[PDB]
Amino acid sequence: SFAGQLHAALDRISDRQAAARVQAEKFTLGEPGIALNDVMADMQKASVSMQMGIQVRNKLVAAYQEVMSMQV
Amino acid sequence: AGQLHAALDRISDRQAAARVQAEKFTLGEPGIALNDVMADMQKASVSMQMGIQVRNKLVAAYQEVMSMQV
Amino acid sequence: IALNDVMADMQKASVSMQMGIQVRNKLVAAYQEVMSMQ
Amino acid sequence: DRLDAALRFQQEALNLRAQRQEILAANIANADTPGYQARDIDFASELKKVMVAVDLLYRVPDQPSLDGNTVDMDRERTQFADNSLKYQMGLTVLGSQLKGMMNVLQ
Amino acid sequence: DRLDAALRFQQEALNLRAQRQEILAANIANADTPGYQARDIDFASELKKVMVAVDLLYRVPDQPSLDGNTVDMDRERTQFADNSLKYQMGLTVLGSQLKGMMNVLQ
Amino acid sequence: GVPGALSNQPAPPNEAPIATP
Amino acid sequence: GVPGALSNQPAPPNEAPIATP
Amino acid sequence: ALLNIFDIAGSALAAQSKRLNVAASNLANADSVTGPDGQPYRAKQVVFQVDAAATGGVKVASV
Amino acid sequence: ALLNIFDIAGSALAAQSKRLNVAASNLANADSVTGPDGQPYRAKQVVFQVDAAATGGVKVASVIESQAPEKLVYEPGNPLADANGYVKMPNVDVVGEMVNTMSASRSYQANIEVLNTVKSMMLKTLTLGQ
Amino acid sequence: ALLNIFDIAGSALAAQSKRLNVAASNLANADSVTGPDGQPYRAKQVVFQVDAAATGGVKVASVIESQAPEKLVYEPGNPLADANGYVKMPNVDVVGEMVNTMSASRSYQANIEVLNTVKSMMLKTLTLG
Repeated sequence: SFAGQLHAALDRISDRQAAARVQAEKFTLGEPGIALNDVMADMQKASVSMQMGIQVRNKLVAAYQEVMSMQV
Repeated sequence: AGQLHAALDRISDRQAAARVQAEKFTLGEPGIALNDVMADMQKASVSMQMGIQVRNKLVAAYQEVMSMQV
Repeated sequence: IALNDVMADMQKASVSMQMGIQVRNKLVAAYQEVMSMQ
Repeated sequence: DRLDAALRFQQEALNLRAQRQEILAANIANADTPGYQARDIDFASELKKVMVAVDLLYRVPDQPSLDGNTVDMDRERTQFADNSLKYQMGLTVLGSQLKGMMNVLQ
Repeated sequence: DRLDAALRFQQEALNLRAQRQEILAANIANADTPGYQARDIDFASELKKVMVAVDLLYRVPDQPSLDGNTVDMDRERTQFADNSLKYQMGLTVLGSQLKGMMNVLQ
Repeated sequence: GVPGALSNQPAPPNEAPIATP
Repeated sequence: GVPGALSNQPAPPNEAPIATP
Repeated sequence: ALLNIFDIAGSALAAQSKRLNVAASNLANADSVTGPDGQPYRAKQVVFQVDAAATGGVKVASV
Repeated sequence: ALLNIFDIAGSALAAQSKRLNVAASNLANADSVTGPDGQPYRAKQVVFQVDAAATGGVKVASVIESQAPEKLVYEPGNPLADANGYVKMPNVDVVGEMVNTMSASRSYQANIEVLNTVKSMMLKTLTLGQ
Repeated sequence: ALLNIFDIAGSALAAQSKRLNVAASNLANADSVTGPDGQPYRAKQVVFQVDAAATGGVKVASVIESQAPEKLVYEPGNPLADANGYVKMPNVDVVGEMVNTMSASRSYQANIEVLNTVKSMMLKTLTLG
């Protein structure tokens, strides 16, 4: 179970980003009950998650290239 | 070579203690003078920066030593 | 102990590691060339 | 075009914030013109219509005035401050989204 | 998960500080209405319960008044300043923690 | 409606009669 | 108890009788 | 939950301005013998209310 | 805690406001008579105490009635007149109340200045947490 | 190691905070009388010592009552009046307390600036490489 786990990770990241986006969209239209500090914190958490994901992607692709560029 | 493990555990304990003190101060009970918490926060940040720099230096050294060509 | 001292020690270790690795790689490359040539 | 729409939501929000700011500035400048009617727009419904050529509504007066001027001061000043803050919030949200999109390509 | 748990306490403290600020603003704006009782919340108990709507309770009156109002301006101002400063401190702590979490990825 | 809200048609003119006819 | 603390119940309404009942 | 502060403060400002206007009108017409129709002038004053949709800003009910 | 400064200043402000209110009430009732149930009006003062938590804020335990003798004025036409035809006018020291109001105002301004300075210092404190 | 500056500045900040708190309490209770159990309030001062462990930061040894003469007010019409009808008033100098407050604020700001400067220098040392 590798591709399934990777797709689950991507699903979680995209879901968090979508939640942040919809919360910001709900706030900017004037719906009560949404806090500016709350939406800012959620957006920052989403950005941190995306940065972690891209770091993992870079590490994995670098390892793949290093391990498959060698000559047997 | 568990000394790096011990050092990272110690710095993690330090920053966790700083976080606990900050939480205790935000709880609204008098035990903190708003100066000790900030000083501990700064010290924890500096220690964590030192740890990540050590990690970067060590992984670079490992990459170089693995890049040898016998 | 001092932060400047530990940083200088790390720099010294890195430089020495680079020197040793480069010398060893040059020597082994020369030996491999000698072995390859008849 | 997917990028176009994804940034377009916030871009249109910012544009409508700018328009509302301009109208608030206009009714601040003309605050002492007799026979003037306070004007404003409904941000939520206007944004909904634009997402799915701008109409403006007359602000409800609060106190009578003989010279025919109905533009209050305190209510519209609070509106000006709120609009400026929300414009800055939209600006920083758009900037964060753009920077997050950009740094992936590094 | 772990990321949300690392920041849940600070985020909830920020939210409760904002709510208490709103309560203080309301009961300082109603300073002239007779028959209006001062309101506030028990911050420590609220934070502990939320980390484990919003409960609010009346304030003990300071001096009697014929109209019925029971809000003291100096006390409200001191509470307002304290809550504002603590909110600022919580924001700073959250920002520093997020900056460190971001920095650990390089 | 409530003062400070928004409405479709403008306010009526305001007059100050010195003496009602 | 001490003024400025937190209470769960409102104080009784205030009155200023000009003459005792 | 922080954008309602502007609404509360604006309501308070408007209510205080209305009260000040009423006081100024009373001071100006302290010695008005008659009005337009003929009835003598009578002092006026506002009646506040709690503008809760729970507590919120202050709101003037009527005069 | 570096935050009990606000509590100390707030307690000082509340105490000064209480004392000023008592002085104003006495000035209003300087020449009153026959309060509720007929008992003569008597002036009141306040007593300041410190909260030994060392150093602490100020509190007012209770308002204490003055023991200075009331003024006895001969006027038999008043039903309050006793067998000697005397009415009991309250004891109010106008100069004392003026001085008390002046002192309360000065203390209030000093405390508000201290609060301003400490608030500036505390706002500047947080800049090192980043 | 440049790290002990944090300890030194933290001690300095604690000492200045305690001095400011004592001065503020004195200003608040300048007019106070009849403290708990009947003893009149007495003005308090702090003492600064060096926390040598050569040279080092400043700590507060204890708090001591000032030995300035204690004021008296002639008011027989008060239950606290002594045999001569004197109520005891604390010896608090408002100008002295205000000057102490201002000096403490300035020193606190200077020390936090020192802390920020040392933090910046240490971060630079970290990013030397």
